[PDB]
Amino acid sequence: PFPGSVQDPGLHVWRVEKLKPVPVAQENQGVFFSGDSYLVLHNGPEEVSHLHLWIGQQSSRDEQGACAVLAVQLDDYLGGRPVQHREVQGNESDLFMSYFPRGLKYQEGGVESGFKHVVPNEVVVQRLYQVKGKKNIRATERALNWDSFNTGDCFILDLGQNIFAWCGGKSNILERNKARDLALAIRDSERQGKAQVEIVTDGEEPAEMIQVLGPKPALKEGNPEEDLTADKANAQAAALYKVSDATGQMNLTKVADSSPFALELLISDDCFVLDNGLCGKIYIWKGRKANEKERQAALQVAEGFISRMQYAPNTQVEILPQGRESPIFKQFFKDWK
Repeated sequence: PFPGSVQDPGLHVWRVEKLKPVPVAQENQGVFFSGDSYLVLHNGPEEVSHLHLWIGQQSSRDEQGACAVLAVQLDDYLGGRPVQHREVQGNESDLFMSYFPRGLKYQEGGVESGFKHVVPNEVVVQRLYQVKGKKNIRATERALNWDSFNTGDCFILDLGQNIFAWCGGKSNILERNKARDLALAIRDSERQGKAQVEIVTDGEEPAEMIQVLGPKPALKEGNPEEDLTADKANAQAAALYKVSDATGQMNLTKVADSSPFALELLISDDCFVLDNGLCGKIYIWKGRKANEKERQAALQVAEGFISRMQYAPNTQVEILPQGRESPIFKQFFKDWK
């Protein structure tokens, strides 16, 4: 029941937690929480071994009992060779004391070391929806990428505090209004507080709309290919997301949901999460000039993906720094490699 490598040379320290002897962090040794009891084992191998039972002053009697029991669990695993001593807090032994040069530090109450103030920072999810339905209206989430837009329809860009009803040139005044409504829906209905809605016309996009999508290209006419709303897309089901706090916020944006991804999507100042969780892996690409929070966050959304979509909880989350990308990972247009 012990970390096992106890025969190894030197001094070993463990804080009896519940009934489990936890190895005391090598740095932290010499500081004893008085509410607990400890097992400190000093053996100079080609010398004698000494198992010392340190008793916290604030340690309950029987919480000491358990430690005593752990002592023998140990002494036994070492064939009785060890010499055992019951060191009380504050009245230790010259030999025990000799284990700690610097000296001894006793703590009371307080929180375990490393205790942290855990704050759930908001993450703004930028979404793009494609409005459809002459009669009854229904908007479908699309990836925030110009490949998603066409001139015949209206789209809703929910970019956090700013929401846009972008309307293609060849779209109706009607679709424009449904779009306007759905957008108002979000702002208002969907948790009111502070969000400004703006109707945008094909060609006159605002600065934000470009900071997100990038310089506008030429867009696709109306409805091409011969399938219906039957298939998700055409081929597979892998999606690419971007994680960046560049705005002082932390935003997650689906930047692609197509088959061959464009390498241009991978920006060096961010982290991305290429979700292939459906058939196996969920990669995380760490761009050279990205920060820790972005890295830490990308991990968290890869987990949020496994939950949300119900992937085998034992799906592999592979991190890949930039340049050091795995060959499989290169699920991008050609030239990736």
